[PDB]
Parts: sequence; structure tokens; C-alpha cells
Amino acid sequence: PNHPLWYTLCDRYGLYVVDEANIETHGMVPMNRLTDDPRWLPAMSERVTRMVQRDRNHPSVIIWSLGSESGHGANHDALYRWIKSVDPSRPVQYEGGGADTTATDIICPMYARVDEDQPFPAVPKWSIKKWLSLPGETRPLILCEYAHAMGNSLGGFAKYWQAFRQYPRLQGGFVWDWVDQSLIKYDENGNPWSAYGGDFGDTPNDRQFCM
Amino acid sequence: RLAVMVLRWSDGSYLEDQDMWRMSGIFRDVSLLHKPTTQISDFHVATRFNDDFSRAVLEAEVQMCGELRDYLRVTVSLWQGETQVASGTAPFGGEIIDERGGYADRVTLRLNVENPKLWSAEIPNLYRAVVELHTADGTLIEAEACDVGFREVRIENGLLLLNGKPLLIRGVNRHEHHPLHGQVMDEQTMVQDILLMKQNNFNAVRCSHY
Ligand SMILES: CC(C)S[C@@H]1O[C@H](CO)[C@H](O)[C@H](O)[C@H]1O
Ligand SMILES: [Mg+2]
Ligand code: NA
Ligand code: NA
Ligand code: NA
Repeated sequence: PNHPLWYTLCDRYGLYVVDEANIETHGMVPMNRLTDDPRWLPAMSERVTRMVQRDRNHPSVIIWSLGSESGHGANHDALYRWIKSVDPSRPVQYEGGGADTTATDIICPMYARVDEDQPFPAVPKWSIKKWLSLPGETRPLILCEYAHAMGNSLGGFAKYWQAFRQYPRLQGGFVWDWVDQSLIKYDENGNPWSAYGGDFGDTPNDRQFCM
Repeated sequence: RLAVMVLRWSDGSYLEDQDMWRMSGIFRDVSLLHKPTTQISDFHVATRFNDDFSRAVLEAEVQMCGELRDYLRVTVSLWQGETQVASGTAPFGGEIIDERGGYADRVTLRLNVENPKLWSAEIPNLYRAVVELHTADGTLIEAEACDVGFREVRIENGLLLLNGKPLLIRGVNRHEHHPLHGQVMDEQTMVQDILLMKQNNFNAVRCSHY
């Protein structure tokens, strides 16, 4: 959940918002180790329920999200149903555990390609065009993350937009991401420079991946 | 002496506008068929399966024409080569259908087949079904027959399945055409076409358009 003024500004300026619970357990092995554990349900539940109680009157919020990169656990299914029951006015999405689980109203993969399948075991990233027409599949597809804009990037961006415009159920996505997470440091003459992972003696680090 | 007056054009022509040579005449076989007065007038063969196709029921509905009689029977027997695999015998008289009863001139035979060899374009396993119309003590009136392929075709979850597996149709449309004979077909040309098709990795044909 963002600083509260953010929603006020999106209400007034006109932007659609996905409001997202403060839940990410990316580094767990496997990713759902905590989110499939009932002992962690109370902690996760408050991160979802208190968000909804805070932001539910904001028109800019159109979609609720269960968080990010935390696999798919039974706790997600439970909290999915909680929101659906409390606020029928907004779809609920969640990408974890393969982007099309029972905990999401929208197929919301990250970095699924336009034409190329990436058939990882258990959590495949299908071509977005292919994904829509999988047997039994009926949901809209909106990428929660796509076109990773790291350095000299956005190669192939037009390929996404061509597909989005041709396919009714391909309803777009959210570029990753808006602003470089670089930090200012100063040289001996007080001149500022942009710093990334590792530049503060922080180790282990992931270097320029923050930009 | 038979006399046949064949008309090139009719009201039927309005439903025969296929993209092909427009021809006319007696272009398929002519034959004479002798049936007894008491006869098999129709038969339908169905094959249903359990979830893993390890069990099947062959269901054969048989219709008769002529005088209905208590001593009349149908035997449907199923053969794999020279081995009889299953057989059912029943008098005529179907189950109740509605308030006026059922079909006295019909009977349905149900045969159990364990581990049926399944028919597909990959392995065209066939059985032979013989339909015998006979008296109770076994005088044959007549027999009809057909080749039986045990297979299930269904659409499930948006997929066309044969024997539970999604097909990939390697198909071709085929008109009935001979450069010398027009729209007359012979066994040799038919066999030639089928060998060439299978040899070129085709598994399906559409009878375009008739
Ligand atoms: C396979 C890993 C790099 S995960 C990858 O890292 C990215 C780095 O910018 C983003 O954080 C994405 O959300 C994440 O899926
Ligand atoms: Mg035509
Ligand atoms: Na679209
Ligand atoms: Na490192
Ligand atoms: Na990053």
C-alpha cells in the first residue's frame, strides 16, 4: 500500500490503480513455504484486510492484489475469498504460483512473451496469445509486469502493443518499472553520483538490478 | 427390362452447387438385393467405454420388418479374426418407451468386451459384428454384418478427443474425380489415393462435399 496521498492524486488526476498487499516471500524455498502455512495466515491476513479497510473508498483503486512473488499457498485462496466477500466491486488478482491460479480473477503473468512459450515445470510462462485459449481458460490477461526496462531496454515493446490491440482478452499490462532505484552518493569534492547495489558496503547485493 | 429417365437438372440441383465439374448420369453401382419377407430392416452399432478404455459395451439395436413372432431371435456376435469374443441373443421387444409401450419390432443387444483393441488412424483395429436373424431353435433367416472399430469421439474442455487423447488432424479434402471416367469411382483409384495419403502423413479425409 502506498503513501495515502497517492490515491488522492490518482482519484483527481485520473489513473487506474492496482492496490497491493505488503506481502512478498520471494526468497523462501519453495516460494510458498510461508503462504501455504496456516501459522502465517494471521500475519498475511492483516496485510490484506487492513489495506482494504484503508483504501476501499478510493475510485482510482479498481483491482486488489494479494501481494507479489510468494508462490501460491492456501492462505492466498482464503484471503482471495475474503476480499471477494467483503468488496464485490473490484476484481482480485495475484501472480504467484503460475499467474492463473484459483486465487486470481485475471491471468496476470510477469514477463510472459508475446509469441514465445517458456514452459518452466510447474509454473510455465506461456505465450500470452497461447495462454488465453488454453483448454477451459476464459479469464482476461493483463501482465502484472512486462518489458523489463533495465538500462538500454524495451526491445520488442511494439510486439506487445500489436498483440494487445489484436486480441480482445489481451487487455495490456504494467511495465517494469517507472523509476530507477539509484541512490545519491558524493565524491571528495561533494559532487553527487548515482549509486546502486554494493555501493554502500552492502553484501551480498544484486548490483545494478535496482535500476 | 428396366428403363431409367435421368434428368441433368432438377430442383435438387439448387442444393448441388459444389465447386466441381457438373455432370450427370447413373454414375455409381446398380444392384439387385434379395431379402426375406421377415428381415433385418436396420441396425445401429454403438461402443461405450469406462474412463480408461479397459472395458467396453457394444450396444446393437436391430429393427425387423415382416410378421412379429414369439420364436424370432437376434444374435449379435463379435469376432476378432476367427475368435468369437462375445455374443448376445434376444427375442424381439424393446423396453418401454412411452405410455403406448415400446418397439415390438426392435431389440437391443449388449455385449461386454474386456480390454478392447481400440480403433484409430494409427492402428485401425477392427472387429466383425454379425447380426443373425433366426428362430429360437437356430434356423437362420438372414445375417447382416459390419466392421466394428472400438473408439470414442468426444469434445471435452474445448478439445476434440479420440479415445481420450487430443487429435491433430492432418487432413485433406478429396473430391471423387477420375480424368478418364469423371465422377465414377473404382476400388483401384480409391486404394491408390489412400496409400498416397497415408504415405504422405495424412490421417484424415473430408468427403467434400457429399
Ligand atoms: C529471476 C530473478 C531475476 S526475479 C525478477 O527480478 C526482477 C529484477 O528487476 C524483478 O524484481 C522481477 O519482479 C522478478 O521476477
Ligand atoms: Mg463452393
Ligand atoms: Na485487447
Ligand atoms: Na552479488
Ligand atoms: Na529490480
